[PDB]
Amino acid sequence: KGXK
Amino acid sequence: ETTDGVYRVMTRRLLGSTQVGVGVMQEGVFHTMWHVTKGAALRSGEGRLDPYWGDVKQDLVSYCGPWKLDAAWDGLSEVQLLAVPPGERAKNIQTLPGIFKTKDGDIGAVALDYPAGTSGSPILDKCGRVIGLYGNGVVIKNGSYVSAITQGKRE
Amino acid sequence: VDMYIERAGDITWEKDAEVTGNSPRLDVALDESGDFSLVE
Repeated sequence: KGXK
Repeated sequence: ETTDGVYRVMTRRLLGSTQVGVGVMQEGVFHTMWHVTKGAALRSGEGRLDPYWGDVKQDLVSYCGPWKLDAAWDGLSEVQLLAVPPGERAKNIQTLPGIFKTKDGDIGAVALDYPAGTSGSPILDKCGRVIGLYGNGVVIKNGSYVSAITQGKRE
Repeated sequence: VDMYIERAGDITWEKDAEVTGNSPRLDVALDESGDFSLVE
């Protein structure tokens, strides 16, 4: 994820 | 300004731009994840797109009208993420979803990991219909990511 | 903040794509703020  | 297709969601102030997400234009309505825009208005060329519907718990928002995407994962077949990562052209990734099992039922989920600004990229069935949007998920023990296939209701 | 959209492509299924990723079976909870978490 770079949760979103 | 509302031509069908997949779009990047960008922000800029005085300097360069950042891709914060992605969304789907279909039937005159723009569909993205709530966390991408926080439900704020969007510019499209010279025009303004105003939020119409949204739901923080589902992490979804639609612009210009009600949510239009109604295709559902069949619970069986492989799907494609049409990933639109920051700074990269759209690419299709095929996968067999896993499952988020919740107290309220099962949700398809894809174990595909992309930058945060990929949020809102559409997930497709074999007919090219959008069965949900990518980017609301969980981090598992090894640090990798699993995203729900998040779909809204077409009233 | 100027938040704006730009077209990035057509929405089309790609034939002859190779399947990848696994198919995890996870127990999760979803809270009222839209956050998923693992049930452990």
